[PDB]
Amino acid sequence: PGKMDSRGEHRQDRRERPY
Amino acid sequence: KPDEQGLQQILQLLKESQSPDTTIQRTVQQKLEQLNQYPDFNNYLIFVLTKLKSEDEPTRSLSGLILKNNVKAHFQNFPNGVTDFIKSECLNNIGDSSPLIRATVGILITTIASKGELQNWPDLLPKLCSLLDSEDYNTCEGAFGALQKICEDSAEILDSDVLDRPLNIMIPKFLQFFKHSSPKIRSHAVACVNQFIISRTQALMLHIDSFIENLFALAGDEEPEVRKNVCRALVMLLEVRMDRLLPHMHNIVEYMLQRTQDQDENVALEACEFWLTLAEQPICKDVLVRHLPKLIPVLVNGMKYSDIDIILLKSDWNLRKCSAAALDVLANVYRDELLPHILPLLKELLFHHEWVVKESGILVLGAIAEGCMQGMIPYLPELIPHLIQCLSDKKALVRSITCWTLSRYAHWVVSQPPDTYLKPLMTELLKRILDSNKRVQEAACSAFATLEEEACTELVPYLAYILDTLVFAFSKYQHKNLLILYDAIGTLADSVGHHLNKPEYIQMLMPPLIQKWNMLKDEDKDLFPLLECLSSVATALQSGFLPYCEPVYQRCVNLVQKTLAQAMLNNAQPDQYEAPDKDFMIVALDLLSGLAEGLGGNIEQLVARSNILTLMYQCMQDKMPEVRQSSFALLGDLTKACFQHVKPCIADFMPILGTNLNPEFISVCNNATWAIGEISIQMGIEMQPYIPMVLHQLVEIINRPNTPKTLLENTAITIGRLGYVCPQEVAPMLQQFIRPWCTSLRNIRDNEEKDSAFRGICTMISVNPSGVIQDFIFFCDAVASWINPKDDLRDMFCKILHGFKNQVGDENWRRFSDQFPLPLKERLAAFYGV
Repeated sequence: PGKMDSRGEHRQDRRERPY
Repeated sequence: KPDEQGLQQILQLLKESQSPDTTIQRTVQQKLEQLNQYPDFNNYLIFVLTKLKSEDEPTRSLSGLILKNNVKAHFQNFPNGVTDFIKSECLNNIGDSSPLIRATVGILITTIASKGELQNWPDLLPKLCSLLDSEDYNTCEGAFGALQKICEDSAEILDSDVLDRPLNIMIPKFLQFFKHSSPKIRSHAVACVNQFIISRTQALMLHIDSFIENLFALAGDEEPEVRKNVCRALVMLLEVRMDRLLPHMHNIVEYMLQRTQDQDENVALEACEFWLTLAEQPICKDVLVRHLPKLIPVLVNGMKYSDIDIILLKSDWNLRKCSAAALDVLANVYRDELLPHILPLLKELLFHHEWVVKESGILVLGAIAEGCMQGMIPYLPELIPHLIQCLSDKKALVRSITCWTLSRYAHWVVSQPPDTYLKPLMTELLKRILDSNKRVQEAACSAFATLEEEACTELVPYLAYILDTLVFAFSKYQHKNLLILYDAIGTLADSVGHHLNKPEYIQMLMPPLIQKWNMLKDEDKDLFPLLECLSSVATALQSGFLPYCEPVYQRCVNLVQKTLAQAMLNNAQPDQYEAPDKDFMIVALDLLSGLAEGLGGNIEQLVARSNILTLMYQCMQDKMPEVRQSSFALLGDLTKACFQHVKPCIADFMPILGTNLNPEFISVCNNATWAIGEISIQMGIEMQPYIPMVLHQLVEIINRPNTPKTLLENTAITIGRLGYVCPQEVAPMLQQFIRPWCTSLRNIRDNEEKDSAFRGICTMISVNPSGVIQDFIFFCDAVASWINPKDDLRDMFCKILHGFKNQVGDENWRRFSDQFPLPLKERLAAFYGV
């Protein structure tokens, strides 16, 4: 029940993926 | 129009324009630049291009392209009847013997319609459509090329009524040319029509039957451009209109299954799309019966690297990515039901001696991981140790894809005993981070970040080891990967938390971070991973971050300041000045909130010197929700850290918080409620004047379905806090809430939050005991989560519970107590009794 970061998601979108 | 002296000058200038040596062409580059602002010159350009047959194709075409650039830049300037002369010359020459002349003319028309504007050439479209009917093939083709380019460029302008309604004439016109003799022409026709499908533009929709019929009639066209366009047509149609496709469905998927195997990989891509789109539809299972068994192998076959890529390696959407995507989606549709189809394939691919095959197999494994996870569990104990072995594979593409697929099984890996899977996996992944190949570096780094996200605090024992490799990467990294490395580090910080703070760890980690920090410009997007990384490092390091804070604090506030300044400038002179890219603001506010937390109370010396709140006041009012969100987060963090600097601003801030609840934006609503909650505590009874802006809304929220967990928890917390400072309003509302309040708060760990919130529910209950009676169960059960209350809280609970007991009568207290689950009824007597 703190603030919502949205940062880990940004990190995800930048991650390498094959497709 | 004139000629005959300056004409020679243009001819000579164009002659020098194409010359072998740089000197001459730079001189004429200057001459061109200077002359480019005069209209008469342009008249000469179009004149040379269209009207002068004496000159060679290249020269005329060059005249035309230079003219084209002259439109591209400062077309708005030059005066009408010139522009009209150009237009006319273009439209009369649209069909032309020379393919080169025809192309130039095309780009001219195209660029004039895009630039000057569509409305500003009123008669264009009707003219082109009249040209379609021409007996001269070349005019037909040039007009169609123009129309296609125009449709691609502006669909939205065309479907609007600003043009009147062109599509109403054009679409039916286009459909008549599906039947044309020339493949280029048919291609153009279906290409044009395709722009308007997703729009569901009236013209097409009313003609949909005609469309689909002509589409079918074209199905077997030899020409790959036509097949490809037909395939696009069917994919989009599938998306927008399920109905008119339904009756023909089986034949259609029969066709698409064939196109997917097509010799020409473009057709094949455009077809393969169809499965991606079909897997989104609810009727997918029903349609794909009896084609499925073939479809899967076909997809698994397209998933190996095409030969060209195998050569290039050893960037963009290709047959392999589309196939893989479609397989992932499908595996999510059919879930465990897919496994009988995949397993045999995997059995032959996974262990294969040809690395392309093996690779495609590992890819398959990764792709089906999400949807098939449950069914795949039995086979993991064999497979995972096999993949860990593959990371050591001689071929790089194998190593990378292995990193990814393992990453997709990460959860199962951490759920098992650490020494059998997790530990080896991490050792080998760490090894692979340092891989001599960049693709493997990126893949391994990403995978490892994924793993860190999945196993948190499980990493702790290995922390030193990890850092050892991570920081070393700072030396080996080319800066494309360096970003992935930052994300890895931020994720490490987020996962291991306070375990991250030790002098040697900080000495090891900080210098290289600070290094890349100093050397990055405030204008560079690469700041995003770097500050998002620090933001997490700081929240992790806490007090240990003190040495590095001042410079980073300053830089963030500067970033936020400049972006705001730029936004206003842009707002004032949007033509002269370009909009700011608010991401910098967002990242900067993030880092700031990141120092505010974990540095807390030590930012005071810094905030006291800052306009930071003056800026935040603007951020909260920003139209972009992410900004508002980061801003309210910051508000909460400051509210905690140093309240003195906030208190002035609470008068203006609150109304803003009150109009930012709005649950349609979850993150905003959440950060704002949390912030409010943090305000009340520091504000004591002074919060009195405004509850009323927040309350009704907060109650509407906590009672709303279907509201994400965290938002509800935060809501209940801040409501509890509100009732704790100002029970007089607030508390005489209950049973409007407290069913949700309790059901939510009962699932939360014991801590400062919900300590506040529960103290608040108590001081609220003293005031309006009547409201909590209807459901007192929820409150008992809530008091019962509570492993370790603070003694005061405990005593409160005692007074309340006993009060109820004596109030309602004993024994029929017990008729009430009889519906208590065992653990509840027992704990109530244990801690409180009862």
